Amino acid sequence: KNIKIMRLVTGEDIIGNISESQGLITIKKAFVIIPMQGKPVQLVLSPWQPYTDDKEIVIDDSKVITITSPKDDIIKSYESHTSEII
Amino acid sequence: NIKIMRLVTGEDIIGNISESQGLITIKKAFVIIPMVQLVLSPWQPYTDDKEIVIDDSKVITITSPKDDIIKSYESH
Amino acid sequence: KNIKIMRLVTGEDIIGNISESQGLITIKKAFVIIPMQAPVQLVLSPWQPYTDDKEIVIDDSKVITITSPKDDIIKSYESHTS
Amino acid sequence: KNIKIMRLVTGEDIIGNISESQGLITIKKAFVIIPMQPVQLVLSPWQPYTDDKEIVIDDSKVITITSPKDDIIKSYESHT
Amino acid sequence: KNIKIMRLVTGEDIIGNISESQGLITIKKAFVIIPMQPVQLVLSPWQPYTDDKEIVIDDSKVITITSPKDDIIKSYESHTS
Repeated sequence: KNIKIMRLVTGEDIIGNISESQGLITIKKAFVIIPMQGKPVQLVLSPWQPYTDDKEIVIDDSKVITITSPKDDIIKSYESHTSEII
Repeated sequence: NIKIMRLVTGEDIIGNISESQGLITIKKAFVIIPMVQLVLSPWQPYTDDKEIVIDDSKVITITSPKDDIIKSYESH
Repeated sequence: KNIKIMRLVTGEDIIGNISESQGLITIKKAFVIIPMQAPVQLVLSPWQPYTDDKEIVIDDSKVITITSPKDDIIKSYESHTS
Repeated sequence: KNIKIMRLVTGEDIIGNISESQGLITIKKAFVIIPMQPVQLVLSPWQPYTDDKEIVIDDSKVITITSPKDDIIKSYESHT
Repeated sequence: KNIKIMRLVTGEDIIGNISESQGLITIKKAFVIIPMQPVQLVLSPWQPYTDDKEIVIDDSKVITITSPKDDIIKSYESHTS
């Protein structure tokens, strides 16, 4: 698994299993990181493209501002959001 | 070929798509407004044009819709 | 005289006399289409109010769609530039 | 000296002394035009976080470059 | 130390240690400048969801790169240790 966080050009933060072939990024199990509360901030993962059943999503790398590896806290929740556990 | 395009402007559009050259031609295009009930409304209400062309650089993702979305789109 | 509607990348809808030479669009008598309600009515207002320029040039990369307007919209546009 | 108004791709309207060398625009004395509600325009410094005299933007980040109405040049001139 | 302020294409203003190799900008210790309310500024970490020390952005996503006023560097420096 290559789990990374993409800041999109639309402003959102996406988290998923990423592979970069050609000039395209293929994303599996993609979630948007929605923060919220002036008290502590709880991060919420929700499915990025709720209007589709597609397993893989392709975006051109031009539509991504940064690709970044998540804090351990965030990978654990992502993992428990997508798979079966220890 | 009914697909859902997330535009660079943030919107989600649904329509009959064909990709020739580096352009996408869209027939019968609707914007998906959520509020959950999803509502389809005509994308470009200011025009009678049957086909609309966008450069693919202005689309973030092209994705195939869930069955209930297709049914509603069809019924429109 | 070619009147079309351009959806800009900034979100706005512009209407004007359009000519496409090189990879640039030249626009004459350009108006923004502002809609509103409280029957949804459309209002045309000058696109670039800070200038007297008769022609404005935009790279076509900043336009999402170029589309021919409904008859009602042309009539109002025609009446607005008179 | 060449005072023009640039609509940026971020939405803003900037006014400044513009020179176009290479595919880059260099701006001196740059102000953002903020309107508010007979509409009143206010010029405020574009980049308040810097003392730089010249600022460079790639022309792909500019939607239009346009010459200002006389009333706007006068105010700009008096702002400097 | 090359501390600069980048206005991104998404609207934000970032401050950090910048190096430009290839057509990419590498940023170390990056903070967003949030203003509020006298002009009043807060520096907060730009990418809070990551531990990465370096962040790479294509220069096409940056509108302007600009050197900060002295008081902004001093805060940035005191915010970085």
